[PDB]
Amino acid sequence: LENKFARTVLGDIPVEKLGITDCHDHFIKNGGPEVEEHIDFLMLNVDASIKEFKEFIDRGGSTIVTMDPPNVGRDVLKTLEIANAVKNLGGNVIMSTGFHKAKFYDKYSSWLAVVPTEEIVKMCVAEIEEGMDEYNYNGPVVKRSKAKAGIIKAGTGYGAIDRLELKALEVAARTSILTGCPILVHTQLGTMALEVAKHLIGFGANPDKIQISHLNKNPDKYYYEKVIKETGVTLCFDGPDRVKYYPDSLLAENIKYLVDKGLQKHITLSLDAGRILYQRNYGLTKGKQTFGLAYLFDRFLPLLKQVGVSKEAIFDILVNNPKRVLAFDEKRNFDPLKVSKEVLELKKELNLN
Repeated sequence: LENKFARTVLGDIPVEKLGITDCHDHFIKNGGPEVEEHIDFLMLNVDASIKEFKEFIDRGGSTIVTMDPPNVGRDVLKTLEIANAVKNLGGNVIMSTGFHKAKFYDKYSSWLAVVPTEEIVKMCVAEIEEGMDEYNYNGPVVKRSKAKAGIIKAGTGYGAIDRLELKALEVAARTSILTGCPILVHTQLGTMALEVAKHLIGFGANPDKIQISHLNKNPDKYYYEKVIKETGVTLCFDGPDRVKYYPDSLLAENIKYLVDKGLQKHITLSLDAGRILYQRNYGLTKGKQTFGLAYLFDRFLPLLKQVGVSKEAIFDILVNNPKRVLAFDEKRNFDPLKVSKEVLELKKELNLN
């Protein structure tokens, strides 16, 4: 037997326990830069989150990966309350270390800008292998939870990879290489996905460990296919019930295209419900009827069957693919001399060395 594990906030589990997995979601977003953009990004209700998680499990789901990097909204303590409330129902929660896109960090004075890459990797490795900081790397005082992170995030901005984002991708790659952890990268409007994949692989990261999210905001089925085929990474889509970007139908038809091209093993799904009105129970706390996690099962997955995606492809998308991409690799040494020439050259051009 393979005997691979994933790292949840409650401990390492066999990847076979992951079950149906929402690969990019949120429950608690406790302040941070996002809240500056809009009050709706503030999400602080443990009871509402647990109720929403229970509706997810009620429909057949088991695992949620809450992708909040330490400095952008993450709350270890509250998320651990949620995890503990569902564990005996088969619920699992994986949390993240790492960084969001550069726009969320002060480019002059943030620790991302200023602290040498190597010291940052040590802090990310520590969240994966010792415990996440309950103060979320907000400052010089650290108080580690017994809960560990099970994945590392990075993010890129619109139509461009910033020099600090390339630095954060190097952090993600190195941490992943050293700990075996998986990586998920947020792209802005689904831009630069091909390049994000190329650079992470150029640093030495294993493409089987890599998800790139938000491609649904660049609804280009040819590009999706190009990314999967040239790099081997996995695309994590959100998009259901985000009509202000694109209708559900477009994502379903693009997925159907990829499945028809034989690429069903390279697709994961998520709701990325990272605003307060994007969950049903939260919506209720604001006096509103809204959709949340149940909608994946009640509405989106049936639309997928309707446009011609098989139940077997869906089983890969919800179960087999997460079981592959969230599994820890064996630990490796990081060798800076094996970094690809294309990456080294780009670091030089971006004044990163």
